[PDB]
Amino acid sequence: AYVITEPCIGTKCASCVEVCPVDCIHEGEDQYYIDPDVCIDCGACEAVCPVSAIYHEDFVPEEWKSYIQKNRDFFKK
Ligand code: SF4
Ligand code: SF4
Repeated sequence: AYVITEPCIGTKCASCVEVCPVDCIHEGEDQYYIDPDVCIDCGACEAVCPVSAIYHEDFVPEEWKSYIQKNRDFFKK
């Protein structure tokens, strides 16, 4: 699954929204949060993010693997 990280934070972004096949893009008020566990491993949202920052959970660096955990955790609650 593909997940947001850090160069995405920025008080009410709107791009990775009405594109996701399975509507698994959720706000953490400031920024969107992808449920990796609902995301069907596509590549649309990244291509849409006008920064290029959404990477595979595996690919996101260990420093930022914290966000993969957070993204997981958000909805596993
Ligand atoms: S488009 Fe990019 S910057 Fe915006 S919320 Fe999504 S991932 Fe974050
Ligand atoms: S990669 Fe696709 S399925 Fe996954 S969150 Fe992004 S748009 Fe949705």
